[PDB]
Amino acid sequence: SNKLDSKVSGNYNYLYRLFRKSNLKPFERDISTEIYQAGNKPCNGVAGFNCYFPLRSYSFRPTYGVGHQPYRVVVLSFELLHAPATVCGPKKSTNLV
Amino acid sequence: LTEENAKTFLNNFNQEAEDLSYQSSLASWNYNTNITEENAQKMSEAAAKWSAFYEEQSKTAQSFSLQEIQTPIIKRQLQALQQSGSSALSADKNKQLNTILNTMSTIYSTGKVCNECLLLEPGLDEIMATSTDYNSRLWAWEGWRAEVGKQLRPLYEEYVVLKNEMARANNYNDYGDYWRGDYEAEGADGYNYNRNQLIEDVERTFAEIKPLYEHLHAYVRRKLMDTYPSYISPTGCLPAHLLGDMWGRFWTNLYPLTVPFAQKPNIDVTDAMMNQGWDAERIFQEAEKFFVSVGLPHMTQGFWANSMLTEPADGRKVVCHPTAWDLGHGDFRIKMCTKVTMDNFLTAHHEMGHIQYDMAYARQPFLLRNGANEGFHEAVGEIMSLSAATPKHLKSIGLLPSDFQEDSETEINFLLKQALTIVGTLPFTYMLEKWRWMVFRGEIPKEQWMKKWWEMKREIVGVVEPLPHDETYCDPASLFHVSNDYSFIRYYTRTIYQFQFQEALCQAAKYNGSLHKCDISNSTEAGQKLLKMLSLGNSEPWTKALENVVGARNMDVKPLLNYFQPLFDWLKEQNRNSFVGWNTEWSPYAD
Ligand SMILES: *[C@@H]1O[C@H](CO)[C@@H](O)[C@H](O)[C@H]1NC(C)=O
Ligand SMILES: *[C@@H]1O[C@H](CO)[C@@H](O)[C@H](O)[C@H]1NC(C)=O
Ligand SMILES: [Zn+2]
Repeated sequence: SNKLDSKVSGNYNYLYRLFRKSNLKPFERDISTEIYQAGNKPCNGVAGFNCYFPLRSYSFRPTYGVGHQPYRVVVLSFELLHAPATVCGPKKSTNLV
Repeated sequence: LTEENAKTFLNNFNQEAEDLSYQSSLASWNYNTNITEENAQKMSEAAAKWSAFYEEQSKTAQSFSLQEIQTPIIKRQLQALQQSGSSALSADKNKQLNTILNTMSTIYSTGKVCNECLLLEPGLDEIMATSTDYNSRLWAWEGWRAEVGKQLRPLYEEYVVLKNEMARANNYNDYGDYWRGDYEAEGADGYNYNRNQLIEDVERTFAEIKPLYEHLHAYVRRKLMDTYPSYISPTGCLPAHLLGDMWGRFWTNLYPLTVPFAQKPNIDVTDAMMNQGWDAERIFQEAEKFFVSVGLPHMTQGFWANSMLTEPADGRKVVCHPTAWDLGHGDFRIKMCTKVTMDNFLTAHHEMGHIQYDMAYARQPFLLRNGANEGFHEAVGEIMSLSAATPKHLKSIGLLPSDFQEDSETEINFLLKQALTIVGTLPFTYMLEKWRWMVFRGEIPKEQWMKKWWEMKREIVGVVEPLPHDETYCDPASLFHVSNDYSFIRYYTRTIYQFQFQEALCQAAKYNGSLHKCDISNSTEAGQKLLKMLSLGNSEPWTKALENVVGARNMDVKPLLNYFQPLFDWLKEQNRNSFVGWNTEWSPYAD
């Protein structure tokens, strides 16, 4: 939907994350500001060399390719817990004689 | 272990390159299309930060090593990271160097040659084509190099010693080794290449083409005597003012005076496209179907809607330069000063051919944002350009009627000007390679620099100056590619790379006819091999970049004679009524 949610002055408001040392298990979150540890190094608390802080941002442009485009991804998930079901789907057609 | 953390800084530098360097290419995309006085200011503000942020990563580049890398994917990914440049010395002599290159550029841009006083405009090549009198053109000839040769002499070689000082800091022999030693290859036992072997590697490439050249150089001696009898030696050399160009690398203007048969010249495309209605918007659509029917992927949709193909007639200042713009990441754009002429049609597949090579390294990051080296970038742009003059495509498109049958001599005509444009240019350019490969070292002394470039011109090229001059001339420095920061060896390396690419052009589509009349279209099974060589890019060394193409990993110019196989057997019975050889004592000014 790049025709509506972008401008030529820079749509870098949508941020992202490239890498981290650990592996996040699904169904939790982290807004943790954690320092990169390469090896024999202490923590300083400020950015610099080998303190690669992972606050990143994309490069959204309206003309930015046709395959490198913003895809608004909505992953809709369905759960059952052996319970009486509440969410019903679209029902059958109703006719009467 | 910091092997993956050294990997982490690579795509961390690209994410600050997809928004910093990509707009600086987009700002330069904006300027040569739209020239305003404020468009240059954010051009200069972005292009300086383009270098300075690349200098910002050069400060942290020397903190890591180079021999602690085992896997070959980061072996070439990291050598471009540690390329410092000339930043180790202070501002005592580097800041003075750009003040030399600007005053050498103002004399070449605002140069006037008069006592009929004209700029370095295309008109400079216009008196060289049409006018044939010498006395009205003698003052324009000697006064051309009287205002350039004396001028740029005491400023040129102070530009070379600065890079020869910094070459051994980059483990190079000279500034020529920055031009010639860029073909590094490391890896296994058969992968290791050292730098100083290309000098012998280029000698025997022309040893098999010199019997073709003197067969073609004695071809032109028969008929130019009918136009200038009292100037040219009979069985020897040639004066310097009848070359079709001031340096003799453009032998295209002289072609009405060296045509094989005067009964039928070459076929142009400017007469019949005015009848069917195919203007400048039409054949570019068939140029895209020529690019996607050979297995290569389709063009982007933004290439159709957001591109500027045709000259904007809204009072727009356009540079009118055919150039391919590599923006990257699907921002595939083009500008070309488009008309319907044949020279525009041969380059119609050139800069448009680069985008299909830009999608070869579209997967490749910013540090390796070129071809497999500096040589294969311009070769694949020209691998479809020399095949664009194939006559079987010109008959099938519908310009000539079907009853026009192409004779055996019809191929001989345009392959001659093809031979005079590149193959005739190699004896001028190959001596220019050993020009800078020996003046940069220092075996030739200070005050004999004039005659040795002429001594290479009497023996190899056979071109003698007709007026006597003094030692303080810089006629090899009269090219703006040679004088300023441009590589000229990429012009000759473009030939010998695509000369072997025309060999793999034959077995890819299962071709069996004459190799100069090649058309890769009407075949989709050719493309399954074409996606093998372009998918590797610069991530693999250049010793692997030749193996997947032909199968041999050596330089071979035997497919050049396979490219002109009807021209060699025809040429034997033409100029045998002459003596072959060279006389290095003839001079026109022996008064
Ligand atoms: C150049 O200016 C014209 C008219 O203002 C505009 O349509 C065009 O997009 C401009 N070029 C670029 C590359 O923005
Ligand atoms: C390729 O196909 C087109 C359309 O069928 C035809 O006009 C053209 O002659 C063919 N080319 C060759 C080399 O057969
Ligand atoms: Zn080229």
